[PDB]
Amino acid sequence: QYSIEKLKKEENSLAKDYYIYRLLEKNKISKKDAQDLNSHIFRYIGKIKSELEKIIPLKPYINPKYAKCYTYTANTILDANLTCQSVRLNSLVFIASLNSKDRTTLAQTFKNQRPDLTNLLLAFNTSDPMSYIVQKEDINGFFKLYNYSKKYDLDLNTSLVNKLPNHIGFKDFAQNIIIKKENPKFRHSMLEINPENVSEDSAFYLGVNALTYDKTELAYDFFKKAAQSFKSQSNKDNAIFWMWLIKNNEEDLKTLSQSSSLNIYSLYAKELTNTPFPKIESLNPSKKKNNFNMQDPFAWQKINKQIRDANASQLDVLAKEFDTQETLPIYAYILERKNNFKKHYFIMPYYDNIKDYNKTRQALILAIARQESRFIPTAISVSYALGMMQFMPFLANHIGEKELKIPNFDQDFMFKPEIAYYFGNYHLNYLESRLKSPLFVAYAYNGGIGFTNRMLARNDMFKTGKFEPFLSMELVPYQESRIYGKKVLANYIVYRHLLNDSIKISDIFENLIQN
Ligand SMILES: CC(=O)N[C@H]1[C@H]([C@H](O)[C@H](O)CN)OC(C(=O)O)=C[C@@H]1O
Repeated sequence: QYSIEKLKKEENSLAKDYYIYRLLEKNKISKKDAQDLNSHIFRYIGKIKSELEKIIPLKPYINPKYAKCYTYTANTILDANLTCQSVRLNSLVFIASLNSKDRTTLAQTFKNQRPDLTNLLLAFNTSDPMSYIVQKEDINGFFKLYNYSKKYDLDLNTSLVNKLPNHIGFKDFAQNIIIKKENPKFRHSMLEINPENVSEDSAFYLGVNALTYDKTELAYDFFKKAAQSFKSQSNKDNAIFWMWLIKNNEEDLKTLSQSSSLNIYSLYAKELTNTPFPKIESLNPSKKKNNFNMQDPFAWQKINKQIRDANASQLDVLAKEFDTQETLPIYAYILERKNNFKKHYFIMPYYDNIKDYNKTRQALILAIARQESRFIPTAISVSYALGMMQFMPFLANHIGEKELKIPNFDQDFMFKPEIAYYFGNYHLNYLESRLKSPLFVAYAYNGGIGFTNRMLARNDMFKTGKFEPFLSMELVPYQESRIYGKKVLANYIVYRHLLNDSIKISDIFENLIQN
């Protein structure tokens, strides 16, 4: 327990934020303490923000240049000068709140200078503003209306849909309606997007979309364009896997099996082609200890800032300094950045705490820890998940106090490897018992067993099918969980291998198909 005066002498960081949040939820931050505190918050988003605002609410902020513009309402906007009228018409809710005659008057005012406003003003004089905006092919208006309400759904012709990808909002638009299975008329219309007009994630998601309609030839073209444009090798591998699954061109599978990225797609391709398992680095530092305190979360924030802001000369001196058994997690963290992510590091720190579990469970624990924290004992996420296993504080207190009844339990115990591993094994036992597959366990570990059960109970998710289970893995409705599951599954395959408990990744996929 650090007092608010001690914390103010620490660097702004997620760890300092976390401890400020702890004072706040304990009601130990007075109104006078809170005055200068917004400057002490590394990330003023989310629960620390709403908690601090129960003490000192911010009424801010309106730009003093446009202050007079917000003293008007729908009833008096025709009294406002021209600049205030245009300012207030940035909000589609404001536009919707006007009456028809005023929208018509304002539409005439702006048809010259701001035809975008005119189109929206007149769209809202109809029973379907989206249909009006689609007929004008007003791309900016289309996305403002989509952001205003997802409920609009409408068929879009070839000319219109091929103009949508040029807008910054298109990637999130397409991802959202495809992985949530919403706006079917939008989704069906995006079959007509020319692959030349999209790239990267947008092209990949349009390939997934094409597969849901069994347009395999259009899907192949989208995935090929994604493969040729993706920046990261991992994503490119994902896209090449789909090219192979659709057309079985064995040069695609060959490229996938030779990839430098270690992921489930390249692992699967290696297995399908009798290609040997990729080389895993071996890290056995001869030195045993140094000065660094692996239980000080402020020291980790400190050194993590340095490492992420180093050239090479600094990386090399850091690598040498943390080349000890004690700081093995930081050593492998540095080495991963030093080698520009081209080498594969799969350490097993604090191994005594798990060496007595069966090797399959050890692999799942290690796979989770690697993805969650890179084995940093004092890791703190932006929602204040804690320690190597990144336990959310609520779940950690339920287990620590109500289940395991640990004497004098504080949530900061999660920063201890033996607690993190013990709690992670305990929690994984709960999830494995309900879900079986390590993939599903991964989804529920990251996103809770709530949405996993909801997703598994749908009849279009991880059932049998031409492209299953791979298609379902692309349609997991939360992007974070979708990615997390693929990454943890790869880690799990690797660790089962290093533990001499190898498993064929093809067996993992067979078990995902519920019959
Ligand atoms: C073991 C555990 O705590 N799992 C939790 C997970 C985790 O904390 C996070 O993935 C760390 N990055 O977060 C959430 C969440 O919806 O916030 C749900 C899970 O119950």
